[PDB]
Amino acid sequence: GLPGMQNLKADPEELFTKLEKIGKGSFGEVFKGIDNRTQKVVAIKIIDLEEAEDEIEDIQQEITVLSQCDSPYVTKYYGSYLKDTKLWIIMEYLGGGSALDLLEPGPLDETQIATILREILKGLDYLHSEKKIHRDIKAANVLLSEHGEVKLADFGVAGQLTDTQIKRNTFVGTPFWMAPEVIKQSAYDSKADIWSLGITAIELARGEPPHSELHPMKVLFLIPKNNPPTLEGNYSKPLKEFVEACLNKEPSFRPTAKELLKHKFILRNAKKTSYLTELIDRYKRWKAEQ
Ligand SMILES: Cn1cc(-c2c[nH]c3ncnc(N4CCOCC4)c23)cn1
Repeated sequence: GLPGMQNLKADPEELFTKLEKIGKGSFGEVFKGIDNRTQKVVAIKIIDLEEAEDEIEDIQQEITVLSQCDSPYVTKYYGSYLKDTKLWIIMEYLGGGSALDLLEPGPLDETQIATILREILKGLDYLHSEKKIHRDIKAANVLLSEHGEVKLADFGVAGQLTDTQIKRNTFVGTPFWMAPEVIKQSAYDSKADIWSLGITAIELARGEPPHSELHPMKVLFLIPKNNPPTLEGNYSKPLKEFVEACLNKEPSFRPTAKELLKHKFILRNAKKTSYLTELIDRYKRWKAEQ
């Protein structure tokens, strides 16, 4: 069965006050909501199961993976409720928004980049130690709380490694952030997330990943064919080296998340997450215009 699936007499329309749409996730739309018993804000992903076919296997896999994570770096899963044909997935609400949204008022400085990457690395180190592969690491899937806490979201394509299945070969992810071995469907592991982290580092520095102006079909030949992307522009030598470390075509040449937590870029520039409230406040003020 479905982990965290609640009783069918539990009416989620009664238990939760469904508010405004806040975005989209894998399989459905995400709404801001209120838990009517505690009055805490939650994120609610609603999936129309009637509108799905050969996607339910993937929906169940997402819920299974989320239910298995217990980390301050991964969005918490509170349970699932079925209302007629709609599945309500209750998740932790992160009021600072995605790192992608936070880039809107303008560029990040290197302290902000290093802080966000360090927290992503904490999440990846947790997942990889649990033999899990996120497979969709990008700034849109990096969420911040109102206090500046950074967490990984969207386990829609997450993979599980076992003692009998040491590697995966499925073609999954978002083209621009995909590792060459994933695109080529070669046997891959946690190192694919290290490549996606390198692309996310470029995205946090420049605002977009490499080849962002090209059609995603073109990048399916460009990524395996071309030398890896590099970070171009007036950025620190440690930041450019952090990017190059992640973005090696040879997966065994990429460091682990644990090793990257000790990279000179991180150690010299990262600061407390509480400082990221300045970034959230900037986005709030910028939105208070538009
Ligand atoms: C990709 N993804 C993020 C969540 C999610 C969980 N908690 C949230 N709190 C606040 N905002 C969110 N997002 C905002 C962006 O769109 C999507 C929902 C979320 C789910 N999937």
